[PDB]
Amino acid sequence: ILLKHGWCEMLKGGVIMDVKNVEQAKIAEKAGAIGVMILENIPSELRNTDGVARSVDPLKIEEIRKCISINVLAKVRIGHFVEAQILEELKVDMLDESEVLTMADEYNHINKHKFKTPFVCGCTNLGEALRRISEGASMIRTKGEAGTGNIIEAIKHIRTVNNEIKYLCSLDESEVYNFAKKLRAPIDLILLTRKLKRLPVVNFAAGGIATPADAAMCMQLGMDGVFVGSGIFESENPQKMASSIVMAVSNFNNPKILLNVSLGLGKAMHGNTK
Amino acid sequence: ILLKHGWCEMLKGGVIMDVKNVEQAKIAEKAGAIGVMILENIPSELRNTDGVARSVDPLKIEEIRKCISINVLAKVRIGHFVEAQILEELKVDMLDESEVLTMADEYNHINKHKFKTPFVCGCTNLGEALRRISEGASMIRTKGEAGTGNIIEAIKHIRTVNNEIKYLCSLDESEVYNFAKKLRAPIDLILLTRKLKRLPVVNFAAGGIATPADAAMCMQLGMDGVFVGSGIFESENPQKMASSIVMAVSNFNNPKILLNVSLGLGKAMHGNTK
Amino acid sequence: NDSILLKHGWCEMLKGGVIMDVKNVEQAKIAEKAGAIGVMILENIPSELRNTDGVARSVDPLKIEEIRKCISINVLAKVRIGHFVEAQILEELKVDMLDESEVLTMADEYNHINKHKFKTPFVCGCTNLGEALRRISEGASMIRTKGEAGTGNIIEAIKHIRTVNNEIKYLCSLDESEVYNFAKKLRAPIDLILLTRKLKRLPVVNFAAGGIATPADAAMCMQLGMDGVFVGSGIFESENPQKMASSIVMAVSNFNNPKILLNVSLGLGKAMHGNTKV
Amino acid sequence: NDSILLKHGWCEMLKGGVIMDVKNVEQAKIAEKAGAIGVMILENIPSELRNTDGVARSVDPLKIEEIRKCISINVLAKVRIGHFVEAQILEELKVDMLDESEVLTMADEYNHINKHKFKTPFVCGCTNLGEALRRISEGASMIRTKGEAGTGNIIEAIKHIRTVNNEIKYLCSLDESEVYNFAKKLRAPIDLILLTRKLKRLPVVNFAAGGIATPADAAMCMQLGMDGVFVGSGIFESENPQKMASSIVMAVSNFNNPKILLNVSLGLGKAMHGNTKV
Amino acid sequence: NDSILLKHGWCEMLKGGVIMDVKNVEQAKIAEKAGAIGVMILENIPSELRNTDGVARSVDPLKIEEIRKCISINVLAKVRIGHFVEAQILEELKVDMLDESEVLTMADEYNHINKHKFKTPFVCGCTNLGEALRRISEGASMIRTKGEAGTGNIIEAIKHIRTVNNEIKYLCSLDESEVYNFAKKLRAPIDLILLTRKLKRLPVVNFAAGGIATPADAAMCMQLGMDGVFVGSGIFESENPQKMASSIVMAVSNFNNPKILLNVSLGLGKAMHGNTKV
Ligand SMILES: *C[C@@H](O)[C@@H](O)[C@@H](O)COP(=O)(O)O
Ligand SMILES: *C[C@@H](O)[C@@H](O)[C@@H](O)COP(=O)(O)O
Ligand SMILES: *C[C@@H](O)[C@@H](O)[C@@H](O)COP(=O)(O)O
Ligand SMILES: *C[C@H](O)[C@@H](O)[C@@H](O)COP(=O)(O)O
Ligand SMILES: *C[C@H](O)[C@@H](O)[C@@H](O)COP(=O)(O)O
Repeated sequence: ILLKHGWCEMLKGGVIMDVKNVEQAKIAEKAGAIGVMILENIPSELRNTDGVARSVDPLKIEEIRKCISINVLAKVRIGHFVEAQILEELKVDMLDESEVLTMADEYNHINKHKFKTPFVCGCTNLGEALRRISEGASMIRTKGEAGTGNIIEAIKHIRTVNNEIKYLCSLDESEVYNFAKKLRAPIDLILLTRKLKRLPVVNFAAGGIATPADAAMCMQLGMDGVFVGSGIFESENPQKMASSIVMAVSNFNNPKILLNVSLGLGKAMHGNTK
Repeated sequence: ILLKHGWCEMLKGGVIMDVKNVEQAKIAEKAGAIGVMILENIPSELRNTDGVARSVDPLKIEEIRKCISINVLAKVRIGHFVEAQILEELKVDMLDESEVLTMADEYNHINKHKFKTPFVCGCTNLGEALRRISEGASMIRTKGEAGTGNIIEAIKHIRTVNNEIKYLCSLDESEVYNFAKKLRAPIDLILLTRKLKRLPVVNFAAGGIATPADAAMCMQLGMDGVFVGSGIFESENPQKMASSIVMAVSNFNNPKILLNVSLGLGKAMHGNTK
Repeated sequence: NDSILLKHGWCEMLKGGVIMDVKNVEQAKIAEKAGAIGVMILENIPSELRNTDGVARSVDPLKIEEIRKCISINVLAKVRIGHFVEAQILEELKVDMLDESEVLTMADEYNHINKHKFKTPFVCGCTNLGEALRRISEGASMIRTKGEAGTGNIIEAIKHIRTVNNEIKYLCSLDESEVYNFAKKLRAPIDLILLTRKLKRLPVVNFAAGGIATPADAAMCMQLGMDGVFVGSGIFESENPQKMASSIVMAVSNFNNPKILLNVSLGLGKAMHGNTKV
Repeated sequence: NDSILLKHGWCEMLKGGVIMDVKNVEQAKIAEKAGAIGVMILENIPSELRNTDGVARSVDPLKIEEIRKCISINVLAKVRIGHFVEAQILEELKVDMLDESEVLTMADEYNHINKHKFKTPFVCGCTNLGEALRRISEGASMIRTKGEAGTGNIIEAIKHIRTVNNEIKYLCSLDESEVYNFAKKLRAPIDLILLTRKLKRLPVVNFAAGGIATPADAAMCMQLGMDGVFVGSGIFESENPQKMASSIVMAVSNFNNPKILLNVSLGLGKAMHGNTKV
Repeated sequence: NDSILLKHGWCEMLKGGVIMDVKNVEQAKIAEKAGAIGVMILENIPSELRNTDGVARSVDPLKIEEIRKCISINVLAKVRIGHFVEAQILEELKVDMLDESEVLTMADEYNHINKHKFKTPFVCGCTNLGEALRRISEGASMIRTKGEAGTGNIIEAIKHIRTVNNEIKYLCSLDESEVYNFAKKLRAPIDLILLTRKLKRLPVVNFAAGGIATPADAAMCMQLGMDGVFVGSGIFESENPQKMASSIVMAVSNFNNPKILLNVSLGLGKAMHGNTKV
């Protein structure tokens, strides 16, 4: 039912961070992250490599879980219901069926209704978000452009979803059906979304967040929170970058604080344009 | 709710006939039609004309209704909710939001949930049928190729819907979501359709039915009934054509009867290939 | 500003009304007898102008003289797009309103009339919000849809109604920072975009126009939130012009009443045949 | 198997024969008087169906009744491709054979009739070996060429004859391992391909059909190894139908005899004008 | 028929099993120690063959001799597509099964091996139902998916599994009359299509093959209804081949048990890096 949602609700105002190990995960707990996202590799280092990126060894997760007390999350390949089965069995707080890993099924996503473990999925537009939720995702995030340290695609996606909801809310009761068709989304979720003027699940920004300014910007555009990986551990000073981002996120409307935690941060991740 | 469906159920095994007047409508009652479909013009005569085809003068309907006792049905232009409002007010047994009339709205169909009067809509494939029902249609029909007297498009549509339901029923629980997207149909009706191995409403053949053999063929392919217009009143002998088609439809698996009522029928409508 | 407010004051009184195209006195009295709030005087009705390749210009002023003294409702006329001199003449003839219309043959392909230089209010057509706002920016006091004039087919008018109406609602939802690129996209003047946003509607009276053949068509345009209707071809190319005219007016006045709408469609006669082009 | 063998037994008796299209009793007796082994009953002959855009369906059964009691030779009829119900009716009327024909307007664009569900034997058309074998796979008991029906032009029938006949000889030459990819290429059922290979011919009677206008045309089809001929338009649109009909039959019976072939072409009259399309 | 039934009897015993590619004795014992039901003997594993432009042929028979006397499980080998002579040699060497494989360099681009001429059973690859049925029609006793061999990426195998599995279910739903055009569309032999339809599955054992890098991948293929798995590159290019091999087998034997599946993935080591091509 919706204890899944209930669980996700506690994430509002939070930062989840990608970690490949214990020190990284400890740094994250010390920063005030509400959760870590455990990966073999963090997206920036997965970008010049043509290997098959799979969900992480479950031993790696246990090692890390016992050394921190915040929520523990992991990635699964799109469509790989067995990697999910294994991790659900292991008990994780949340699964991210993620495009950063190598797709396991080119046409079907995981039937997320078959799990007690809640799922987060990626999205770049309203129809896609609503399709992920129809399959049972409990939470959404933008895809951005993982590991590039460039906020632009994240911003595009945040606004695309927002503007489509606005167009949706501008439509009269009869116009919503043809819209549903165009979006290729289920009418029932389209109508609920219209009812709320937002997505019916929690909705985080993700991909390319490199500075506290980026994190706060996503928040000011109405996101419920943020995922950050590359931006922390590719930066000059990861603990301090991690800490500032969480502060930015907790105080996104406070320029005094945004200034303060932005001072003296060191070099952000170089990132990659193109 | 579903007294709408309930009403439609009584149509199973029936023939509805297009009439532009009283004699034609009387001929239809005498043939054993369960209903007439009242039009300014019948589709064959609407095909070499470039006029705007609208729903019929409501006086014409009253004139005809009082002179017969079978069900009375009329056409409305696609998207013309006011022509519907007027006819719902007049009390008709059923509305056909029909492609044979001149579309009034190029993007939106009538919000059929706003009416007590039940609606029939056209279709050529499963997704389209399910979109019409999502908008509140209580009954579906194929579009065929109205007024051409050629059964081929009707047959295509009957089988397209059937084969898509079969593909739908061949899919596992996770595969149904991507299918829904491809069909651009609402998941909830897709799942109900899958649950039944047929459309969730009554489903008639329509367009191009010219002989008892055609009518029975549609029936043998699993339709619940038939609409015929041009095939009757463009034929050499309309009363006898009307009578035979109803017999064919009531006895579609009976070759002895199909033969009998096909004998001596006169020339069917010339029709139009191309 | 005061001349703009003055013209807007005037146009408000058209709200809820029907304006009928006419060629002659005979037709204008049919219109007044029907309850039209005004007539729009034409050399030819749009259904006739589709059937010729002639140049279509504003009416001889004599015909506005002749008609106007036989009726007491508002008198309007069409001028060709960009033809500021045709307007100067009718401004001098004193007429209640001008329609710079795409139904006549354009006179200037790049410039509409600078409508600010006239005390007579203008109505212009639009198919979307930016176009409307551009027309209003040039001084139009009123807007109508274009639809497909003279075809008796409602489909384009309905598209145009919905497009503007959705664009207006969407614009109102945008954050104030997003309104600049949207203005660019619509190629509309920001300040008229900010005004629509503050009003939550078009800043002028806005009528449905094009292809209205029945009371159902008129009432539909009203149910989609229009303030009124223009009807040309659908009256005088129908079987019974008088009764078609009167029932359109009742439909516009009573657009949310099925009973009346039914009542006035009964035995109405054959509507304009129309043209659903080949 | 036994029903298949039973139908094949029946079709053999057509070998060496001519089957003539007819519309009426008058024509059917001309056919019987000519020595045709059967008539094929039609609402319209193919030359007439090229000159209309009408939907072309199987004949009223009454007309099969009327004709059949005036003649003693075989009675056949056409059903539309995929129209299994038209077939059910004629199966019930009892007729000697059905032709699921491309000359009538297709009823189903993806599926032919499941011919196995009928005791009446079917003939179908083909333009190549795979098509034939597919038709036989669906239960056809007999095959004919399509040619160009009703044009009076022999050129397509000859292509179709040669294509199948060469494909059959080539198939027989292939090594057994090569027969699988060839089956794929022809999109034919392997087992009917292995059967043709073991028989060194089509597994069914195979007639020439389409555009046969003279005894020379019929005899040519026979010299290319066909078992028989269908002729529609070439008889009753010729100058002297009776004499054209009788001389075709003699030509088919005597297809390797120049003297007779000469003899029956003499003073035959003007053959169908035909249509060598623009 | 009896030789076919005899071969099918044999292939059944592979059900539930894992077959592992090997190059040498050392690897084959790792496979036997892991519980593989057989090894597939190769000059090079597929991950190595992607990294060269060499011609890839069946293994030197000496290497089948050497390996076979050091293990007691089934011994299989690859022959090049269409290379019936390579098969004749291995048939003469007596090996438990042959794989006519697309991983080796094709020997004939138009013809696969006529597998009926061998007592040794063959396995072939497929990416859809028609292909499978064609392979079985040529005498394959067993089928596997192709997937993307040597890439360690499961995505193509999963597509291939689903396609065949859906096509099989759909075929079973079709009415008997629709089965002919579907056979044409798949370019498959009708009689093997009718057989799949009567069995409601492929008429042969059917394994998953290509890109299986983890126990999760193997178990997924089994949950999608496959009867078994082949694994090449994913074992011996992983960190700990022995433990990866044993845990794959347990996953295949216990594919519906999360607890075990978890248990055998724990601390497994780094799986083959793989290649998600540029
Ligand atoms: C300008 C005026 O004639 C409008 O009515 C025009 O756009 C549509 O008129 P009609 O009713 O003749 O289509
Ligand atoms: C079906 C039958 O009419 C055949 O003869 C046809 O394919 C050719 O007939 P025609 O001799 O009229 O060309
Ligand atoms: C032929 C055999 O090597 C199959 O495994 C091949 O198609 C896939 O192997 P891999 O596991 O190396 O991808
Ligand atoms: C998938 C992961 O949770 C998410 O962080 C990525 O999409 C973006 O991470 P960055 O490395 O871009 O911060
Ligand atoms: C719309 C109407 O109900 C339906 O009859 C048409 O689509 C087909 O009628 P025919 O004239 O083809 O019989």
